Amino acid sequence: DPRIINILRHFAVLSPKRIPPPLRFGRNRYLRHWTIHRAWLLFRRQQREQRERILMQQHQSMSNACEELRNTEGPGTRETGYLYRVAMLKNGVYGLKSIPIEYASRALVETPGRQAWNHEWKR
Amino acid sequence: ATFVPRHRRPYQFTQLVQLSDGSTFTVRTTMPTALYKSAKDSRNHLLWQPSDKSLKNV
Amino acid sequence: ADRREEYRRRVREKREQRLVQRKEFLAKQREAKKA
RNA sequence: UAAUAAUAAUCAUGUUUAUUACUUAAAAAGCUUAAUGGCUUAAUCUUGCCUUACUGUUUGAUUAACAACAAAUCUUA
RNA sequence: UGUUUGCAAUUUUUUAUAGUAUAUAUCAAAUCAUCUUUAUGCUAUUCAUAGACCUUGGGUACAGUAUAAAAAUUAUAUAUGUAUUAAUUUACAUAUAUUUUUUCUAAGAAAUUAGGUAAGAUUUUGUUUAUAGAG
Ligand SMILES: [Mg+2]
Ligand SMILES: [Mg+2]
Ligand SMILES: [Mg+2]
Ligand SMILES: [Mg+2]
Ligand SMILES: [Mg+2]
Ligand SMILES: [Mg+2]
Repeated sequence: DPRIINILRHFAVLSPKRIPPPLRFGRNRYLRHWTIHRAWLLFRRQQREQRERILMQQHQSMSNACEELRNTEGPGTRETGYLYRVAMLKNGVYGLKSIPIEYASRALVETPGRQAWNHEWKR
Repeated sequence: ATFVPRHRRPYQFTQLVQLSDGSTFTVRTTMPTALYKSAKDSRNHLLWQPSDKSLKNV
Repeated sequence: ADRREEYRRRVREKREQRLVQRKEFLAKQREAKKA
């Protein structure tokens, strides 16, 4: 009971009748937030257009490569489109071992570790 | 007259998380601990590090 | 506040008086020590 | 760096959990109780404020209610 | 002084001024319970004050990297140690409680409520995919 009463007190401060009220800004305060909200959503637009511009440029570099490759005769006696048809195959792309977990598991960090990189890694 | 509900969110802190590799990053959580040291995580697990021999005991 | 003003006043006012005779009996404790 | 042509993308001045409009067979669920019909653009559901589930009189119909009359049903001022 | 504290930002209305209908201010109502002591307390430091580590207290602090200068201040009954004064006055320190600040035992965890009106929502059933315990 004493431990359960402690839980119920945690749900009491979260009651709709006890949580803090909606903010009340004056004008100069309301306009300062309107200016900060307008610059944040603009910063997000710039980061979006940049983010999406690079993706479109990577995509076009792939297209220009896979368009040339589609019209290449070779190597040797292989006919036109061979390498192109071999590059468009998706064998193993949608399986369990598609992306190595040593690469995906390494998410970014604010500061590096004691050993940032392991040059002594051996096969 | 559809009610306009309000959000009921508990107090959230900013926490520093130190993985087993010594790397650090900041998160947002409800626990008041300022620094969370992690001794066992994905950086020290053989299922996430299949090519790490230090963690391989055979 | 002012209720504690006169208190801190009266207490210290006569506290020094309390030790005016503390000096005295300690003074006669010396000349009485002699001979 | 500019011009021209071609190709691709392009709702977005907006706290992407976007938003908005249109579209998504039939049956079924729900709508006081069987069955039938109907409603999804409301007759269902949710919420707010309410009690017109009011008083008197009254119009036009039910191819002149029930192949008469009466008790009835719908509707107008 | 209700309305967030740096400044004509919602709707309608009252009154006043200018003005010949408009313009500004103002007032009320609607929408919303935002919490408001400018410090009286706390904190740090120093000194008197005993003297082998004590009470009570007097100054100091100068605040945008805001600050000691309010992270939340009420009131009461009993009894006690210290000290007080012409007082169980006062402050201190507790213990026992009772208290306002609604601010700490989840109704936004419960009830199948069926009519009027207004707004909002628009496949809710079944089938099917997956999902600790879980068949
Ligand atoms: Mg962005
Ligand atoms: Mg109904
Ligand atoms: Mg209703
Ligand atoms: Mg007839
Ligand atoms: Mg279903
Ligand atoms: Mg199962």
